Amino acid sequence: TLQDIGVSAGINILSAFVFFIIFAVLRLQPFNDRVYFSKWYLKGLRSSVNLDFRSYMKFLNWMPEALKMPEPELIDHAGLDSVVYLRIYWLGLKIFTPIAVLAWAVLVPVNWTNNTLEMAKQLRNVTSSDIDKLSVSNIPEYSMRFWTHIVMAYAFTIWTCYVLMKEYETIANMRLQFVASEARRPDQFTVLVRNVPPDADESVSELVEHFFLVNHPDHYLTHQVVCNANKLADLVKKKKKLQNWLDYYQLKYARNNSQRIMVKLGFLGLWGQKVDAIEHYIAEIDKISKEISKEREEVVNDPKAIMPAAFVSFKTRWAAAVCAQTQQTRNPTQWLTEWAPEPRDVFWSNLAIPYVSLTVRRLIMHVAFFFLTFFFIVPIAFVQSLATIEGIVKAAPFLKFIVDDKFMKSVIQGFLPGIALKLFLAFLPSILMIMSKFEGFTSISSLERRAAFRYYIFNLVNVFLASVIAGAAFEQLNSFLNQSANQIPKTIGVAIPMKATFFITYIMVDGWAGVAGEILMLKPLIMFHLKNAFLVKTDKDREEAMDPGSIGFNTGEPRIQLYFLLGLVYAPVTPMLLPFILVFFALAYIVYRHQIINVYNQEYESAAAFWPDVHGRVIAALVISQLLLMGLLGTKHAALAAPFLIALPVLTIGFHHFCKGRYEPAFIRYPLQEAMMKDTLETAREPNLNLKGYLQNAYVHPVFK
Amino acid sequence: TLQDIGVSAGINILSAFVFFIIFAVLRLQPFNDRVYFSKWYLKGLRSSVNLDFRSYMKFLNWMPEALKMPEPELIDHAGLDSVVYLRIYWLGLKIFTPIAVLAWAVLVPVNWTNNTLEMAKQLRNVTSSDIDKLSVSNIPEYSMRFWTHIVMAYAFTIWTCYVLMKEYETIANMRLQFVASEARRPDQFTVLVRNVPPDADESVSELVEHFFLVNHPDHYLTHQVVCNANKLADLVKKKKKLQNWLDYYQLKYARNNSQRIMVKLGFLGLWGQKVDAIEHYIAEIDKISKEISKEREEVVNDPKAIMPAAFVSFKTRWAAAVCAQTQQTRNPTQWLTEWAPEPRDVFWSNLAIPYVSLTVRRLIMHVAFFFLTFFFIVPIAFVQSLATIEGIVKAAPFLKFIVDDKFMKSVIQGFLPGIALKLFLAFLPSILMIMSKFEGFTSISSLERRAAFRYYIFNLVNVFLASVIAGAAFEQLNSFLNQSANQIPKTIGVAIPMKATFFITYIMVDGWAGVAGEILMLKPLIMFHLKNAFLVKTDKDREEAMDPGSIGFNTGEPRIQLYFLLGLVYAPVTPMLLPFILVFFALAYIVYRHQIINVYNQEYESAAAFWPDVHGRVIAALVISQLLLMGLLGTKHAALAAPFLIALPVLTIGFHHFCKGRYEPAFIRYPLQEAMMKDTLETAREPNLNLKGYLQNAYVHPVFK
Ligand SMILES: CCCCCCCC/C=C\CCCCCCCC(=O)OC[C@H](COP(=O)(O)OCC[N+](C)(C)C)OC(=O)CCCCCCC/C=C\CCCCCCCC
Ligand SMILES: CCCCCCCC/C=C\CCCCCCCC(=O)OC[C@H](COP(=O)(O)OCC[N+](C)(C)C)OC(=O)CCCCCCC/C=C\CCCCCCCC
Ligand SMILES: CCCCCCCC/C=C\CCCCCCCC(=O)OC[C@H](COP(=O)(O)OCC[N+](C)(C)C)OC(=O)CCCCCCC/C=C\CCCCCCCC
Ligand SMILES: CCCCCCCC/C=C\CCCCCCCC(=O)OC[C@H](COP(=O)(O)OCC[N+](C)(C)C)OC(=O)CCCCCCC/C=C\CCCCCCCC
Ligand SMILES: CCCCCCCC/C=C\CCCCCCCC(=O)OC[C@H](COP(=O)(O)OCC[N+](C)(C)C)OC(=O)CCCCCCC/C=C\CCCCCCCC
Ligand SMILES: CCCCCCCC/C=C\CCCCCCCC(=O)OC[C@H](COP(=O)(O)OCC[N+](C)(C)C)OC(=O)CCCCCCC/C=C\CCCCCCCC
Repeated sequence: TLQDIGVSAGINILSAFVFFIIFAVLRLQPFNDRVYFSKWYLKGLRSSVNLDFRSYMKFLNWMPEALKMPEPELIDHAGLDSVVYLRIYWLGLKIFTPIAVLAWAVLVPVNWTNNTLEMAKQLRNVTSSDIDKLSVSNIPEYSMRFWTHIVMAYAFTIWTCYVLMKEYETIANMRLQFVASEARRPDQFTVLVRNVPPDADESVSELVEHFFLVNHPDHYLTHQVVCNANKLADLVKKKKKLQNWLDYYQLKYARNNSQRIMVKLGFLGLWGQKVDAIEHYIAEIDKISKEISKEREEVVNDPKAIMPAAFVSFKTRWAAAVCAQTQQTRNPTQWLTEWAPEPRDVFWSNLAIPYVSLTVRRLIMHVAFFFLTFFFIVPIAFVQSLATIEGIVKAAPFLKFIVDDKFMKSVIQGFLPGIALKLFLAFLPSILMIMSKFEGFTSISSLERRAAFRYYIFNLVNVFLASVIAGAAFEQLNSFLNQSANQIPKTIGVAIPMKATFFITYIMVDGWAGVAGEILMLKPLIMFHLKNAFLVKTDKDREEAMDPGSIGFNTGEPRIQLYFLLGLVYAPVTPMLLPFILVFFALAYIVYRHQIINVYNQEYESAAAFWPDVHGRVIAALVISQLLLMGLLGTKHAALAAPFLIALPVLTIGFHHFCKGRYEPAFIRYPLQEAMMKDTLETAREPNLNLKGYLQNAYVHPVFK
Repeated sequence: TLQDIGVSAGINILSAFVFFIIFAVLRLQPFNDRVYFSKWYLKGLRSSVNLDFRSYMKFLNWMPEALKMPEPELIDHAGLDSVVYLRIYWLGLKIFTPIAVLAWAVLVPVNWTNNTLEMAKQLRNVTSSDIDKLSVSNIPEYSMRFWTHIVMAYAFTIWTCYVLMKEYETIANMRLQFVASEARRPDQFTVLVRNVPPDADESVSELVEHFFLVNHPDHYLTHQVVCNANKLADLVKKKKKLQNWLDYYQLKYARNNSQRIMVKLGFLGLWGQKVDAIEHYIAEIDKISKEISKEREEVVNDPKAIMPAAFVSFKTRWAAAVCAQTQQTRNPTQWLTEWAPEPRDVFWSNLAIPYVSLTVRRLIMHVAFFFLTFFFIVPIAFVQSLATIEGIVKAAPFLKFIVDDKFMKSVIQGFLPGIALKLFLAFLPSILMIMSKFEGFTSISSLERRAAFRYYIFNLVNVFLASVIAGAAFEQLNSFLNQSANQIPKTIGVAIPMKATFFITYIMVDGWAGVAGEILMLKPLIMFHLKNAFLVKTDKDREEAMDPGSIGFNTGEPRIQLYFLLGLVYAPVTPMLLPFILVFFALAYIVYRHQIINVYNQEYESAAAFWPDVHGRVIAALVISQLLLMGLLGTKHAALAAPFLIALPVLTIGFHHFCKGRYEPAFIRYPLQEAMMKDTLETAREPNLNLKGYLQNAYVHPVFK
């Protein structure tokens, strides 16, 4: 089967190169913009017949320079978020190249010697033609060779810890080098104040003014109070639609006047009567502007519509950090102050939630997520069993009998049990985001981090265990509740080696296909070129998210974390996974890198704040691998193996706490020394400027233009 | 046995009143100071033949006024720490009086009806003469009466939560009312700075000056750097001994000149020669003062003896809170700043520990404490087995054979297996304190909190489980590792009801004897009246801790927490515990209260900072009780009981998180609004004062007078 696994790997990787070579269709085809190639439009890098000269690019024109770019240049090119979200793949490569080489060179000799040693079969074809069981399953039960495996785990853990520390430090520095060296972010001068207490007869702005004038003098440039502006929101959306229509009309008329074609409201007939179709639109523009002026200034100064919150902006980064990192009032749930996110980041929907409501919602949704993940299968199984092809017979399917069906469509109709499951798994990121938004979090970044954690846990349970143990998740939970605390590692560890090869197959299929497509799939082409004729036109109306808002940290960090888990679990047990997984990282660190160059924007941007999240998951996967190896070595009766492999997770958790205490605070909480240096430098560079004008207009709302 | 339990309770409570009546020996005996009665000496309330007129106090002269005192008066009398440490007993009373009355009035009827209902035996002696099994053990297996028990648990939990919230709020307010209304605490203006980084050629004081002048301007009154002054410490101790000797000599000479008795160094003979014994002592006083002046000023300004730390004192409470609650430098483990404890509180021994050393020590001692608690019995069993009466035979015990022994001493020689155990349990608070100090914590209060947590966990495991399950703790851990996760509650809950009566006996003996003695025991009299003739004299030389430094929060909070555990576990199962335990609380809330009046000082004083610790333990004990009740009701096959009693702990933990998020921050981290009001009031009251002189002398060291 070793020959078979080599051949299957070759076929899959050759299909990978085939997708990479159909990637060489762009820049030869007419209009040469299949991948939207946002490079000049990503951050407006220049925004605002074709028979010869092929020149045979041979994909050499993109392959090396995705590596040939300075890294600060990449940071300014895309942002610290995306550079770190590629440094995650680079990290994974750093974990699994030395582990791979050392694991092979030490285990595989020691591992594959049980039959005999120092023989003449090395030159024979039996060297590389037998079963691919040069894994821990080859060693007899009580042989001392198992000791080697033990030490390898230690080494691997230590090595992983090394990079996980070094890596961590690196990203920390980068975030700091991001905050100190940047150009005029309003969020550095602003603090979100939440849950101010009601007063008898005093406007909320009056409360905030008095409170932050008494308690934060010498500072407190200004403050913006928040409000529920729903009418203004729909009106400005209508204004944006009208603006798009007017721009389209003007462009068409300049392209072709058509003797002043006046067509409007022709669908309704008598309504509109198609008077002028130009003066009409400017009429709605003027009208909309009128009620926005009339009501925009009215909603701000009225009660029963001003929820308790504000974005207080200060005169100094030092002062803003001071107000953000302290608590103000005797009640720790009143006058909450936190570092204001980027104005783009803010989640304006959840700034009016009392503390008791927060706690209630968090408990409700923790229970709900538990019930979701552990009773994953019951409702979808029920509905799929209800959705039967024989039970769907009705008057309409009379023309849709088996006579015309089942030809090329029978695959989907027979795979419908998989269709319902795939439907739910496709909605799952959305369910996790909804459950995150319900428990108010106020910042898109925190929403994404919470959804990433929920997805990580759900993905762990379902994918990992349902791959390793029997089918249903709730019965698996019941069984694990009815096994000893010393039996769970034993059963999962003993089940690992047979699923080794299935995990090899999953790595190739899922990971390799994902990265191979990720350069360009059906989906981006079929959305963009269809939206070409669907929404407005080819590419105008820059109020749109067809170009991806952000490469998913919500979705995608959990997947590569799962691959971390596979790599760490199978390093001491069956190292045959360990080369294949490497290739995935390799290709990933290419594709997404090049992808980060060309087609991804930033929906928000918060200084790689998510990294401690990732680091915690890597430590968790490492501990899981150590526990499963301890269980497996417990099953295959060895020397004292439970003590070593149970003391190792303790050391891993201790190192995790060291990292969580040392480098982690730099990702949430802004040092005073850095603020003081930046403020002194800013005063030296620009000795005069009106900060008030630049500040008290960035945290109003997106609706208030 | 119900008659037997009533009689035993009567005997124990009558012995309690007998100890309370021998408590009526003071104030009739000559010199009437058996209990040292520190009331006038506790905080110097006035510091600096006897045949008729007995007047028959009849312990009515202390019994009511221990309740008849305003509570702010008590706070100023002893401190917020001790008032809260009595409010813990008051809390316990508030938990267990309504639970007691409602549990009796609802359960005991419903509980004791299984044989039949609406009978004529109520007037018969069988009403209150049978076995005391009107407990949950009386109800048949599948009877729906168990539902009642379920709801009771809910009610009890809810009620407990109620007080635990209300209580919590109350103490929070008190701490705030303590900090805002107080007279000139230096700690309110000072922040402990730790782990400053080394510099090439710059004194540590220079580093701190520059750092806090650049980053904390408009503030930073001064700073005190710390040092290792060991020689100065022993020299000043010798100075204190010499001062005591001189004071004793002067007092004796004034009492009796004895023709100028000149006796000194008479033990050595030729040494000293007893020249004058007065000019000699003033000579050592002058000499000691000389080298203290010479070396005290030299050790401060030299390297290799100044560890990285300082106590930076500011110009405003607002500024001090700002510096305490923020982080300064890019490295979160460098330039650590925390609210300075009281100068008395500071643990000067652990202000020079890098972060990596802290983490290493914490892991080492977490592992060590685990091994201590779970292998509690092995070494002491080994040493006791080695210490045999027959194996101790030697040349010395020739005169100490059985001929003269075993008469009245055979009890101890046969109880030696208990003697070794009791010895270890007596040293256990000291071991916990040592293990707390090893992991540097910088503040006596934090040392006490950590030791209290360690004692709580150890006490839980050993006392509780070894009372409920079989003997050895390590074999108990092995068994619990080899039982299912669904079997631990089952086994402990089923073991609860038979140990109910043993817990009744433990409550009377241990708790009642402890509170009964706690008014006055053998130990305080035999230490004080012996120290009368041992150390110096009756009561002079006020450099001594014979009067207790502090009523033990280190030791004693864990014990009454264990009693909380007993009360919460046995409310739905066997309510017969529940009156008896009440009495203990009652007597406790008297004795310690009166005790807090008369004989306890404050070794340190930090604004009842330990309360969230206590609240967390109460929530933990509540959850443990709910789990054990779920296990018991699982054993006695009832209606669906696992769901209700497993959803209840989730709600308990959620409420605990709500409390931990709302009221808890007020106990560690000083609000800015309160600081601003206090500073404005202080400026208004005293518009002029030199803060520098009052500040830069309180955080130097105790050695630098
Ligand atoms: C060309 C020279 C002669 C070739 C003779 C071949 C005869 C084959 C037999 C029947 C053909 C008609 C089949 C009718 C319905 C098929 C039922 C069926 O079983 O279908 C699926 C199968 C298997 O594929 P799958 O299940 O994995 O699904 C695709 C999934 N995915 C997109 C991810 C790759 O495939 C198929 O049937 C076969 C797929 C054939 C079509 C491929 C795509 C064609 C696109 C353009 C054709 C020209 C259009 C011009 C439009 C101009 C407008 C202005
Ligand atoms: C080259 C010479 C040979 C020429 C052939 C001539 C004779 C045969 C001609 C036609 C017979 C077609 C045979 C079967 C058609 C298959 C329909 C079908 O495959 O449907 C299901 C698929 C969706 O399932 P999926 O697994 O592929 O993607 C799931 C997700 N992913 C993206 C991950 C893969 O959807 C789809 O293919 C969308 C298909 C419809 C698109 C619009 C068509 C234009 C409007 C009307 C024309 C006829 C309408 C028929 C209505 C039925 C459409 C379903
Ligand atoms: C005879 C009886 C006729 C009855 C007439 C009834 C009236 C007409 C009614 C309906 C007809 C149209 C059916 C529309 C089907 C499209 C929807 C669909 O299909 O729902 C399956 C998936 C949906 O998306 P999702 O579940 O993945 O994610 C969803 C969520 N999210 C994005 C967050 C991850 O979509 C897919 O699978 C789509 C991929 C389909 C691939 C198969 C292609 C068809 C095969 C050959 C055609 C060859 C053309 C040659 C072209 C040359 C040009 C390059
Ligand atoms: C290739 C397409 C061919 C279209 C031919 C249409 C010919 C005329 C017949 C019907 C016209 C209505 C067509 C409706 C299907 C559109 C195809 C489709 O791809 O749908 C896409 C939608 C959107 O996808 P999204 O959730 O990811 O974006 C929302 C969330 N965001 C923004 C974050 C991404 O997905 C959905 O709604 C659910 C998926 C679609 C399920 C369709 C069920 C149709 C069955 C019976 C007919 C029902 C009434 C039909 C008439 C209605 C209009 C009058
Ligand atoms: C009637 C009026 C319009 C009707 C409605 C049309 C609406 C549909 C529009 C778009 C949707 C689908 C486009 C997909 C067609 C491309 C096919 C392709 O991607 O092929 C790849 C596969 C490779 O084989 P496999 O191992 O995956 O086995 C088959 C899969 N399994 C293993 C599961 C059985 O081959 C195959 O599909 C098997 C087919 C035989 C080999 C290729 C046939 C020639 C293909 C295209 C002709 C040129 C098109 C020019 C126009 C382009 C402009 C759009
Ligand atoms: C000449 C011969 C005649 C032949 C006749 C047939 C020819 C074809 C006819 C028409 C083709 C029109 C082509 C355009 C189609 C566009 C498809 C589309 O636009 O796809 C995407 C949209 C999502 O919007 P967006 O992200 O682009 O907006 C952006 C969000 N912004 C505004 C905030 C930026 O998808 C959506 O429309 C949302 C729909 C989601 C569906 C979920 C399932 C709903 C559940 C039950 C429905 C049951 C049926 C009853 C329906 C009653 C109400 C109609």
